[PDB]
Amino acid sequence: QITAEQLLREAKEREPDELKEYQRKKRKEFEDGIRKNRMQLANWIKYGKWEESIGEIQRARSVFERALDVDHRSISIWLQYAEMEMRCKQINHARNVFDRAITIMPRAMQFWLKYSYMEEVIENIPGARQIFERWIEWEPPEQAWQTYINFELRYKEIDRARSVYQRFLHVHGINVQNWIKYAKFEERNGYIGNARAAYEKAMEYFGEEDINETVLVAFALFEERQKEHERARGIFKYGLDNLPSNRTEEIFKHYTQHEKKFGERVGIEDVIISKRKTQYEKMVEENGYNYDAWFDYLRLLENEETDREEVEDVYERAIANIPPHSEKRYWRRYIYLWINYALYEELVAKDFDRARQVYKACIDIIPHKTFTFAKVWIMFAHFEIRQLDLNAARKIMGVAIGKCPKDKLFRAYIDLELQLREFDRCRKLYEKFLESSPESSQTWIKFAELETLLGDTDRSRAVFTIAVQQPALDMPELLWKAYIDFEIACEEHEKARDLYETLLQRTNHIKVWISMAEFEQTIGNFEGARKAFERANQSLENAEKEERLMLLEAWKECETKSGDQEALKRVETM
Amino acid sequence: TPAGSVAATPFRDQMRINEEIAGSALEQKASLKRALASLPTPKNDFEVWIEDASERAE
Amino acid sequence: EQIVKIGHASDSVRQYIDGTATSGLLTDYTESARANAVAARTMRTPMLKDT
Amino acid sequence: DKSRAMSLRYAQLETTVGEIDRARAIYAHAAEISDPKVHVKFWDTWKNFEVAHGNEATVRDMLRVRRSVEASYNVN
Ligand SMILES: O=P(O)(O)O[C@H]1[C@H](OP(=O)(O)O)[C@@H](OP(=O)(O)O)[C@H](OP(=O)(O)O)[C@@H](OP(=O)(O)O)[C@H]1OP(=O)(O)O
Repeated sequence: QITAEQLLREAKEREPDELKEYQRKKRKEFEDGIRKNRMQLANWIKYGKWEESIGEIQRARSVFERALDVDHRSISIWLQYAEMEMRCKQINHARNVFDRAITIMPRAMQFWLKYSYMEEVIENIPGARQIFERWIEWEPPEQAWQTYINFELRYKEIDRARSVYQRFLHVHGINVQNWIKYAKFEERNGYIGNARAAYEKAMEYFGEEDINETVLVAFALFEERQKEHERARGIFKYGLDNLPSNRTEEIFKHYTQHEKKFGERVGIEDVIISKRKTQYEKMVEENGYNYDAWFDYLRLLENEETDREEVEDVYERAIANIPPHSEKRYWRRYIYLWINYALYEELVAKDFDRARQVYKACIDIIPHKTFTFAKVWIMFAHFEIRQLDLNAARKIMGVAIGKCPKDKLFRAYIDLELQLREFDRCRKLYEKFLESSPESSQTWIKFAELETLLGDTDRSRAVFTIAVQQPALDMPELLWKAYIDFEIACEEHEKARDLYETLLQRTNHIKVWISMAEFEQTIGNFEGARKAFERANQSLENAEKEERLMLLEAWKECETKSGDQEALKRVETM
Repeated sequence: TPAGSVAATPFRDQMRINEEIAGSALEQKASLKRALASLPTPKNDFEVWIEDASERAE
Repeated sequence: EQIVKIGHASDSVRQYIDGTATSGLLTDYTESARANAVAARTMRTPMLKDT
Repeated sequence: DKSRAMSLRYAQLETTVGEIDRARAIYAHAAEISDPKVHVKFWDTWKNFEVAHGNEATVRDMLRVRRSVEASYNVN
């Protein structure tokens, strides 16, 4: 098809008196072109260039002098006019053109660069200096001074180049980099006494308060390069004081590199820790909600063995950042910001009366009617036990259960009273625990296990019987297992049998029927298992074939292990 | 689509060992209390590397 | 958060009790959870009431 | 090349967790920088997803983006 490309491609593809008389035609072409357009200056340049070539250079001057009357702020024309005079070798005319150009446009850089270069290529170099001297009178900004300096360096005048810098710093010296470049110029030539003077005068120039510390680091690193290193520490160390928060971020990165050699035992660890300390404080100023920054900060200060009052001020700053959401998913990291504080007060500061206040302040801050940290109530309880104050410890756990009855609290309180050999107090707490969480069959088992460990069988039986009477349980199977296993441990098989009887009266589930048979198999009353299997298999005629099969595989296991081939025929005809 | 699969992971109601009838929470609280108040109390229970950079310097 | 709480509680109980001579009365709480989870995974977007 | 691979990876997580509505937007967002003329393994795995976890109203949505995206490359 012939769409865009082929149509437009096809459209695209279609696409010496005689010399004197020719020259007259060109002049008319230029002059009439000038007449109409006037601001045409590109053609005004071409007419000037064209006349030049012919040796009509005398006329070409006339063209450019007319062209300058039209624009005069003409920097293209001025360049072309001078360059025309230079190629012609007119150099006094070329000088006159530049002397006009720089007079009329003293702040067009191009003329001073071009003019100094012309005189330099002629080896006029006294005159080339005078051009740069004349230029500097205009206070031209940076690049003019750098080009004059570089000019004197190419001659290797270096003390005259130094004079230019000293004047350059007077006009420009508000900019630090001019001082640093000056000092680097003195250093590299080897004048190093001048380089010290240059930095020290730069600091005196910028002052005491508005410390230009990029000078100070530059000064420090120069002295480091000298191997003055005592001076280099001094400069860095001096800077750290007056600079302390914001600008030290630069100082510390050089100061720590400095010490990384010479610091090695005491100097490295000091600067890195103090760097880290201010670096964590930056994170805390950005976001006091950054708990991971507080934990990492507190690690540093504890390994420092920092003075106690400073670590307390840092913990209490960290702790005041209570989560804004008031939902426990956000508190899970924040709560250890209190626990670490109590561990520090107990283990390191050893001020137990102040660790009470840490826990009271902690529990007065948790939104208990919405959620609790059982860790807090547990740790606060065990702390008073280490103070031998059971009355306080019981009050703590008591209000814990009273405000927010929670499983982790009950377990901890019960385990405490068990360790205290306060078995009758454990019992009262289990009854409260069961009232809290009645469905938790594990607690009914753990309650009966307490009674079993204390040797009161009839206590344990009454718990289990009241347990299996409950309208709901998380795992009746776990409880029925536990009570069967208990009656097996009593060897009162005639009651353990009754448990399977009542359990089977609750459900005809095949696994209960199997375990009823396996119970008789483990008594060794193997006929009871067969009578159970028959009682199951003859009654479960309406059970599923796989249910009956799983039942009858258990009997086939029974008879193949006993080896009664006559019974296996009965099994084979089940 | 309801994401049934993760919700399926918490297993519950393993076996029919229950009557599926329950009392109101306050009288169920009393049911435990009035039953578990029957638990006897028959007797009391008692049942009694090298420093060497640093080593030469120091 | 609720799901993983219930799951970890049930599984820990399973590991404590099981491996005893009167087991098998217990319905395999961790493995039955696995069996339930793989069965439920097949599911589809329903169409639309309006169309 | 890897962003498609990561899209298959991410869809496998959302489909095992059962966030099947998110899985479609993973595939559909990957389908626009895939072509059915050489990336057939991507379209097969999305097709095997949509026949399993999808239905007529979204299977046709798959076939719409398929013919749209191939048209982007098949300028001939
Ligand atoms: O409420 P519980 O069933 O008694 O579970 C608690 C509790 O978990 P919750 O978040 O559900 O309350 C603890 O959590 P906290 O209240 O202390 O935040 C938790 O402690 P961790 O959060 O420190 O894990 C503890 O687990 P562990 O004893 O391993 O610390 C766990 O107990 P379980 O192991 O009995 O579930």
